[PDB]
Amino acid sequence: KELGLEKDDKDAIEEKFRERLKELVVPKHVMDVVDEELSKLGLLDNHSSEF
Amino acid sequence: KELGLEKDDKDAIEEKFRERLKELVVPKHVMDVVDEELSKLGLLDNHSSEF
Repeated sequence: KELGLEKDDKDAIEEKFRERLKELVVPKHVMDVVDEELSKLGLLDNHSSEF
Repeated sequence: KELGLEKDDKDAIEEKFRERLKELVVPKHVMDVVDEELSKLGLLDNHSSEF
């Protein structure tokens, strides 16, 4: 975990879409809406069907 | 040294999958899809129903 697998987070998915968001001027409407599901998705377990 | 045992993990399964893929030439599309899903499999528990 600390040395080998230093990954396992949505931050890869997140951050790649953020590379999109930089060019894609998202509306403030959607910068606000997105991060809520983002925070929920970060809370959720890797294996829940809800996740 | 603290693991021992055979590689009786999903990488056995990934390895049959990937040599499979080594013969047939996939589009990079399906390549990246199978790879990211492959890692997600590897995170998944060895016994979970979703696994």
